[PDB]
Amino acid sequence: LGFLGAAGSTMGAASMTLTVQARNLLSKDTHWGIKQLQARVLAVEHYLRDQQLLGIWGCSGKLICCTNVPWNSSWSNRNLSEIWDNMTWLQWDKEISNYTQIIYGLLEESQNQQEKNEQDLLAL
Amino acid sequence: LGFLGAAGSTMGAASMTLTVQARNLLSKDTHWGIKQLQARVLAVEHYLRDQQLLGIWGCSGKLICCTNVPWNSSWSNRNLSEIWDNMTWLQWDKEISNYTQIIYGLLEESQNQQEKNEQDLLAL
Amino acid sequence: LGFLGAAGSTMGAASMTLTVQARNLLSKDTHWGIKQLQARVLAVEHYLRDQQLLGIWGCSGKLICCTNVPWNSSWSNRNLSEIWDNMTWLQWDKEISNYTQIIYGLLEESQNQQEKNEQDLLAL
Amino acid sequence: RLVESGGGVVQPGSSLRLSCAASGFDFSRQGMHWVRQAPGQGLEWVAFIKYDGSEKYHADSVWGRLSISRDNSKDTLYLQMNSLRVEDTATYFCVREAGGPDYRNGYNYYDFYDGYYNYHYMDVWGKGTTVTV
Amino acid sequence: QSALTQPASVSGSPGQSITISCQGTSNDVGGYESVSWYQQHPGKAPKVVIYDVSKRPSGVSNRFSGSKSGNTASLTISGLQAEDEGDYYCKSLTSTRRRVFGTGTKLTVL
Amino acid sequence: ENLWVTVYYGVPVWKDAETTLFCASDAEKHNVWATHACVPTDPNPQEIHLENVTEEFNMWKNNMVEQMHEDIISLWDQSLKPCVKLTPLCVTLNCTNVTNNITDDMRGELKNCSFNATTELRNKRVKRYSLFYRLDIVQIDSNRTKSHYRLINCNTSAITQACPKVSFEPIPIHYCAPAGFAILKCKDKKFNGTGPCPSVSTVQCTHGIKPVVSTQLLLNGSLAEEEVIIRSENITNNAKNILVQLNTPVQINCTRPNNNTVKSIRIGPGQAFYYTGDIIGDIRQAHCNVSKATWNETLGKVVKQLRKHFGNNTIIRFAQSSGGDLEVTTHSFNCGGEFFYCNTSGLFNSTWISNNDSITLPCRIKQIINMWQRIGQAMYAPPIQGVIRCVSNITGLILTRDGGSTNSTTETFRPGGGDMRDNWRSELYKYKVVKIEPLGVAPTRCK
Amino acid sequence: ENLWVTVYYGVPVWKDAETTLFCASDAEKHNVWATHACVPTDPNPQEIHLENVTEEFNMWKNNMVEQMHEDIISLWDQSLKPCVKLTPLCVTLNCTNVTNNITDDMRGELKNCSFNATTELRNKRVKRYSLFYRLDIVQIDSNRTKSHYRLINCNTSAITQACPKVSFEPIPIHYCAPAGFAILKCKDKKFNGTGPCPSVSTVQCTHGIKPVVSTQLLLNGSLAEEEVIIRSENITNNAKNILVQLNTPVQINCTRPNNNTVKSIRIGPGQAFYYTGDIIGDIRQAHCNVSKATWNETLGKVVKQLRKHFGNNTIIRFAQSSGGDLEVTTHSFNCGGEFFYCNTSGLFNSTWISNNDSITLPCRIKQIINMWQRIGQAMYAPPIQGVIRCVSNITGLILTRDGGSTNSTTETFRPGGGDMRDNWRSELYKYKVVKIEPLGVAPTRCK
Amino acid sequence: ENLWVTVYYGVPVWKDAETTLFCASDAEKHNVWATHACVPTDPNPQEIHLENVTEEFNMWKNNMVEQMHEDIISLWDQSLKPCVKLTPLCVTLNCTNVTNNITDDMRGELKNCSFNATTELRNKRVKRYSLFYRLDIVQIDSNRTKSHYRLINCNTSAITQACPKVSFEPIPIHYCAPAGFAILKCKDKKFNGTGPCPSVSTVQCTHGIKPVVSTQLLLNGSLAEEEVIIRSENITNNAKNILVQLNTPVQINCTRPNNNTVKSIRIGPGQAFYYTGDIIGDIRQAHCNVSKATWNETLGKVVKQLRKHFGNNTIIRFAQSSGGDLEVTTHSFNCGGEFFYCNTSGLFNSTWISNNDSITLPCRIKQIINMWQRIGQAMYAPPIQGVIRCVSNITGLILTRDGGSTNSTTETFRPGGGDMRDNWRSELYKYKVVKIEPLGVAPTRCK
Ligand SMILES: *[C@@H]1O[C@H](CO)[C@@H](O[C@@H]2O[C@H](CO)[C@@H](O[C@@H]3O[C@H](CO[C@H]4O[C@H](CO)[C@@H](O)[C@H](O)[C@@H]4O)[C@@H](O)[C@H](O[C@H]4O[C@H](CO)[C@@H](O)[C@H](O)[C@@H]4O)[C@@H]3O)[C@H](O)[C@H]2NC(C)=O)[C@H](O)[C@H]1NC(C)=O
Ligand SMILES: *[C@@H]1O[C@H](CO)[C@@H](O)[C@H](O)[C@H]1NC(C)=O
Ligand SMILES: *[C@@H]1O[C@H](CO)[C@@H](O)[C@H](O)[C@H]1NC(C)=O
Repeated sequence: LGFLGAAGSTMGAASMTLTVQARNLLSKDTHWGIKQLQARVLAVEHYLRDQQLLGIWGCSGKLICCTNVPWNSSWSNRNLSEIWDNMTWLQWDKEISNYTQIIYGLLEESQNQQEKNEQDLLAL
Repeated sequence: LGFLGAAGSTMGAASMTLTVQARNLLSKDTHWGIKQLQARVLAVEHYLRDQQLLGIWGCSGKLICCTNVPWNSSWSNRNLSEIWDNMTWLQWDKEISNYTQIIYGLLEESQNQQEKNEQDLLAL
Repeated sequence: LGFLGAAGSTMGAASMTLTVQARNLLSKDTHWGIKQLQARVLAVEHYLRDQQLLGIWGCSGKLICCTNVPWNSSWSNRNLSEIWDNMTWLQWDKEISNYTQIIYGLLEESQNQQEKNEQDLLAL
Repeated sequence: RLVESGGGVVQPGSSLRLSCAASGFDFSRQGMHWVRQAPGQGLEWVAFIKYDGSEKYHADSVWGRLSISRDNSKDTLYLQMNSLRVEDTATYFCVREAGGPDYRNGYNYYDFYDGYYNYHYMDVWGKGTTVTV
Repeated sequence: QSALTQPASVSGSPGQSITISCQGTSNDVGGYESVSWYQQHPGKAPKVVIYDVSKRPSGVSNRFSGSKSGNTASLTISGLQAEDEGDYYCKSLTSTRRRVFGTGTKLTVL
Repeated sequence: ENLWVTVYYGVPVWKDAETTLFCASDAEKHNVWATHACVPTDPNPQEIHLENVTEEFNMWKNNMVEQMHEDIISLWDQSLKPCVKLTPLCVTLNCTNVTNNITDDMRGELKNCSFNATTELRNKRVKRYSLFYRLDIVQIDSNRTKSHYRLINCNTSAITQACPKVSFEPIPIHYCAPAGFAILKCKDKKFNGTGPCPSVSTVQCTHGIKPVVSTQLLLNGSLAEEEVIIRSENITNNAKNILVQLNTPVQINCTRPNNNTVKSIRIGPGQAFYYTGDIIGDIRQAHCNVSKATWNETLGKVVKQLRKHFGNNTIIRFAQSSGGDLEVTTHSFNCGGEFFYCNTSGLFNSTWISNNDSITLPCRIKQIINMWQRIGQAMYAPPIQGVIRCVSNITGLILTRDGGSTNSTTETFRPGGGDMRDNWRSELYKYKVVKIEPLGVAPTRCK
Repeated sequence: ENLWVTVYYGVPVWKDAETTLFCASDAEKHNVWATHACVPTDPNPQEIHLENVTEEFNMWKNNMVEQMHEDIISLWDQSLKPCVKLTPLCVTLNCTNVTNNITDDMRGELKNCSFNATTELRNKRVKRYSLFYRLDIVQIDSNRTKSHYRLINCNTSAITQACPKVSFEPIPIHYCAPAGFAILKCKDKKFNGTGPCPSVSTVQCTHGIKPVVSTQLLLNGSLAEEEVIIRSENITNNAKNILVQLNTPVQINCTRPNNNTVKSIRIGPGQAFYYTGDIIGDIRQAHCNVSKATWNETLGKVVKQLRKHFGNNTIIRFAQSSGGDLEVTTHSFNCGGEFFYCNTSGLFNSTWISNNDSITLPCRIKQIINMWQRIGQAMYAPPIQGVIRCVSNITGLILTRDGGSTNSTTETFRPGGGDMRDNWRSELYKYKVVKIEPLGVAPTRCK
Repeated sequence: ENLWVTVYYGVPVWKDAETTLFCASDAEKHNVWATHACVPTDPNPQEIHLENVTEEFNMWKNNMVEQMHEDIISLWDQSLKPCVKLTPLCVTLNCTNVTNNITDDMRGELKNCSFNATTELRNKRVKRYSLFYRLDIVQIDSNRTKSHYRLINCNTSAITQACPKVSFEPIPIHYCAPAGFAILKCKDKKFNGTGPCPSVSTVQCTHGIKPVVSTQLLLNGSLAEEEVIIRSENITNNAKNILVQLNTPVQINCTRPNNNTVKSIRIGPGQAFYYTGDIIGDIRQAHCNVSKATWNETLGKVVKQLRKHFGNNTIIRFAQSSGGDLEVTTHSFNCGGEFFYCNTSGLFNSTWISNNDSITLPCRIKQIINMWQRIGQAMYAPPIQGVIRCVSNITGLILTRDGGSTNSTTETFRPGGGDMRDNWRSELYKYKVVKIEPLGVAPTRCK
């Protein structure tokens, strides 16, 4: 498989080759010179926002995360046997898009903010 | 508290809003497009410089890092309870300002040369 | 020693200055404003590409990467003592320059898939 | 500097050809005239030619028999005279027409291929040559 | 195309003011301001005395003047000198674009 | 036993997005599009091999059209700017008839005209002549001489032109996405905007598109491969145009059969001007040919498709346009740098019903030209020496329906299209752009 | 029981810093400053109060104003750069003073001038005429001719103006810090711009500031809420300007009571020019009205504040400025695109002691105006068709304290100090810009 | 053999690279190269000696030269763009002699030109005159009075030049690498062009290089520390020039020994023109004084060096150049804005074999100068008041070999070469630019 090779496939199957997706995130007084600088800056800021967020969540260097934040029932009407095995990522994201911010906020507050406090308290 | 709302908080109290503070560090007939690009580029450079420093100190992805670098009493006239419970970060930074460069050097050198040696030793 | 102070030293000796070299990677509509932006932006892109490679390899935050991937015997007519004690980095790079892409590909696929597959297998 | 040549003595019914060598001026940008004066008589205009050869004008009294022509390269004016009459005996003269640029609205004005306009009077006369029939 | 009419001769004493007339038509003298006068020394080609009704070329003194009214034009010679003696002629341009001369006037200084 | 929130990075998810695409050249040095800033690209396609994702997208929603349009105009100004202004030529122009064996239907088309002109010195003016086409010359005073004219645009923005080396060759430009973005190409050879595309393959770079600009019959574009497709923003809206993409090319042979001379003068300090000189041989009208079979029978395919939007046993008529400015009234194209206007009288005339012989259209030549969409600028078209002949491929029609019809019959269509953008809408109809969103969340079980 | 210094990050630390701000537009026809190139504002950039924070900053050491100055100028030029130049009009003018029943105060103020002009064709020299204000022309040579005049700036940088559709309304613009930066705002009411502020909050963006251009009065700004505040870098340095922020708005009503008719011509290729033709009605002097009582009370408050700063039970007097040209002696302001130069000496013809009635200020109108603080430019103000009436409030005053060791009494205050950068000081005195430094260092017990 | 790969980050590896270096400077207001925008220089560059490193790099194939070339040319125009055009002066000049005591070398060198000048009003012209050097004036017509002349380039691209305010001092500019790049420097003084350099160090910025333009001799450049060095790409290829670096300066004193005045006219709206006025004192030709003994030693040393790569029993002749236009027959240089075209035949009229008193070289002065690389642009040097005494150091030569000889003997060398890239070859020979490549493969024993 190449880039987006499993975009329409099963979420589980599509998780097998995430490395290509990561690689494709990174790469004269006329307007073309201007557009090239603007585009390069855009690509960089977007990339960095994701990296900063992964940092906050404690996922630096990971393609696959793990957390101490439980899943809410309001976020799903399906079992894992339906989500990972019987549908695509495009559909999944469309269906739970309303929770993007709550999930991210919970991960921030409950994961690294709390673990870091606990680690300081385990210093001695 | 909001962004930079921790400015009057004590160093300890402020340690609870660090994720917020970090999150908010990131975002044709006129010459304004150029200054706009400069602003975005510089924001990136400042961000990356600090991130590299944190990474080289072994803090990639960490809001707070415990290290192995001891220090002279000549750099402080206070106990930890005053430093963490009474003082704010703004005052603190002023109080120890002249030791900043020294400590940054020590944090990198005293940790990486030693971690490297451990990795070689740990090979067998 | 400063930047490239160890450039002519053996690869082993020079490992003690890797931090030093890292420090040197990071820092109007007439012919100067645009040129400065082009230089700054590209410096950032080069930086980030290397960081992404280190990240996909599981080297985020590491001065030294360590993997379970062996290299090809066809790439070397030398033992480790000769490589580390009787050669420098400029010489070494020339000696193995045609295998750069091969090894990067091997490192990425081999370790990225093994580490994430184990993460899921060992999740509980 | 206008120098007539070709004058001589001919019999009635004959033809003669005059030429006028010239120098001192951009002949090619200036018009020319032939004028004749019979002994004991006044001046008679014969013909005018524009510098580029685009327009030619002849006196009624010489029509058919006389023809004006020019050669810009030769810097030379010519008069072709046919079927000569005794009435055509005269001194013939090569005359440069006065001219230059019209001055209007603080600018000078030229004719095609930077030609000089006709100031409307004679300036330079040659010595003249006698044609006797 | 006819000649312009000029007096056969004019004369006067040294210092006398005299006038040489020229009679044309509506197609020339009364047609444009393109009139002129010439002085012909006997035996020589003539020189311009006047052009454009009343203008002198460089080298001609202010004793030489003139005017034009309707179809009649004239040359005025003030302060008449023996050196002025010669044949005087008028010239004009025509609608046919032909050039026409007058009959000429003989000048005698007494 | 419960589920936990897990973040996955490198997730293959699309988001609708807008950004710009880069100019990618492939294989005289510089043209409006052959811009000096343009980056040669990789000729190798980047396919995803018809990955089985269905996506719905359409024309008239596609912002890439707007970018092509704006980029082209910007590029025109960039190549037009460093050239000689023709302002010094806005003088009274003295005109009479050209008298060179003129054919009767060409009488009045050409004017022999004189004027005064500037030169090397600023205190000197000279007399100069040239030949002009009638369409651009306007009379200034009936009260005065019937020979006094001015150039059509001397009372508005200056007309400028030089840079004769530069051409107007519509060199195809490829467009590429920035990292973080992807372009979705529809591989359905029989689609319309009336539903989703079942087969999409994304790319990083598109194929090249030639910036050919036409007013009525689109030339040298993408031809349909399987059938004729008629597309419209609103199929029942009389205010919308109709795009007809033919699957049959029609060859058209155009000419200006008049042997020209190009002369030039100096206007000022290194300021050269070129103009039409002596035409030799007879004076003849410019014209274009198609065969009857490749036009008349081809339109029957168009009609079969029109009938899919209209009802059965419906009569369809073709007719000439209602008029308006020359820019919309006639067919127009550029060739050799010259601007040709053609009356499609022989193309849109017949009526279709339920139940070697060529067509020649007359053409005219224009030199003082505004931009299709703006009059704040004007350009002059330089002359071409000798005789020019051009052969082009008709790939589609832009038609306009009349204001309804009585009881769904005798539906009449005329040549139309007043939007310069139609020239790219017709090429970009296969593409959509999205952003890559690598982060996402799903339930799972771990620590 | 020992300590090590550890790493902290996300730390709330500020540093004084200098950078630029982004233009943010609030709620089309382009305005000279409220340009198309300006990103819409945050509808609610909610500030946060800072608990237990006191901070110092110093207006006049504040570079936010310098940035505003450079930007207001660059935009002024970006807008005017493509306008028609008046250079073609630098001809001799034959001027007289024909007026229709002009009053006495106005005698000699208007001039009736005729001149030679061009049209779109270079050969059509025509006669034109227009009316001018006296201030705009000079006799090229009185000795050669009584009526020979020329425009005042034809012997220096070209006078330029067109772009009649440009709005000069001082539409407020907000400015926003870049990422990595923030602006601290002072919420105190009794605060002067220099020194500590005990009540602060942080914002990303400032409030909107109207780019008002004025020379003596500070119009259309933010009024003090409680008390008159007088600000100076050095309050006893009479070489410096004094900023007075009033806590009382004072309304002023300005007019040009003459129904002027505007005519236009073409000079060259779309080179339109606009000017006053005749004037409907008779001729009256322009003027501004204020309430006498309001002004008197306004000064009484200012006088009390001045005493607080200087001596007790002392004498304060006012006077007009000590000469200079209109730009420094009158109150210069714009409304509708026209400029006014009002005589304000009547606002200062008073003394104060230790123990319907209105004021009319006569005004002058000028059309050829040089640049704010430059002599390399000249601009022509087009006329406004009809009669203009404008109403605005006085927010503050610019005072000059005259010198002399007059035993700390009978101090004289004058208008003056018409430096644009000092006007904006009245709006940004409440802000500080800092860089955010998230990286912290501190000891603790761990290893 | 049971080994695995590690990767080290921060590896000291170089790659050849071509990037932009930026203008670095210590700081009158307007200089051509020391422009408004240039970045302050590092007061303490850190030169780091590299132990155990030999690095090979080129001369003449070094793109740093190309970078300076493109920037100096582009900048020349950008800095000198906003100048008064001299187009208005392209009228016929009525030329007569100079009313002064003129020496025999100066006969025919100056002309007194009279013409009708344009004034700031469109209704007026005036009688004016100015003095010009013969080199810039051409006869308009032998056919007409042989007293009418024109400026040499009025029949081609317009001459533009004013900007008396701009400094032409050749202020050295430092060039700095962007992060991720490094500049390598060669300290081996004995290197002969391209080959391995055993003594190297690295820098962040180069030293400053003075932008001195010359056609023959190298003035105020880098001097050799020990001995004269001759370098070329190929010693037998006479299509290449020769770079000679001297180890001693030769002092040269140049003058234009006439006390000049300056007159000026306002042509248009601030469109001032300055020109040569009369001369105070008598009229004498320009010249340069080169020490004979020093020069003799200089070429003797050159010969000693020529003999290292060429053999003995060869007589080396130094000769004047063979011909070409002025720029390649004279030594061109700029002295405080003055442009000298000196005859150096006096420096190259001798032989050398294998077995004070100055040279008063005559010079000419020229004012209408084409850009060194093209003729589409030209400038009129402003006049300079007073008398100039220009003193400089000859630090090198550019020589051309008269290649082709019988029996490889009795060689002749001449001065020359107007290619600006050759004037930076010496200064830049020491530098190379590389990219930093921080990742390297590190085979070892860990898992
Ligand atoms: C102090 O601050 C106050 C606000 O708090 C300002 O008040 C008004 O400001 C506006 C803008 O400067 C004044 O002028 C108005 O301009 C409009 C422009 O719109 C278009 O149409 C005109 C047609 O002539 C074109 O020239 C222009 O290019 C645009 O295309 C006019 O349309 C306005 O006139 C109409 O509306 C007003 C009501 O707003 C009616 O009274 C009119 O009869 C007419 O229908 C108008 O000319 C406006 O006059 C100011 N009002 C007052 C009372 O002053 C102050 O200007 C500001 N003062 C200073 C010195 O800064
Ligand atoms: C010196 O010249 C020799 C012979 O051409 C060449 O091989 C060598 O590389 C040159 N060295 C340098 C530093 O130019
Ligand atoms: C020339 O003479 C020098 C000594 O002055 C000697 O070293 C060199 O080898 C000789 N060269 C030749 C070609 O003979």
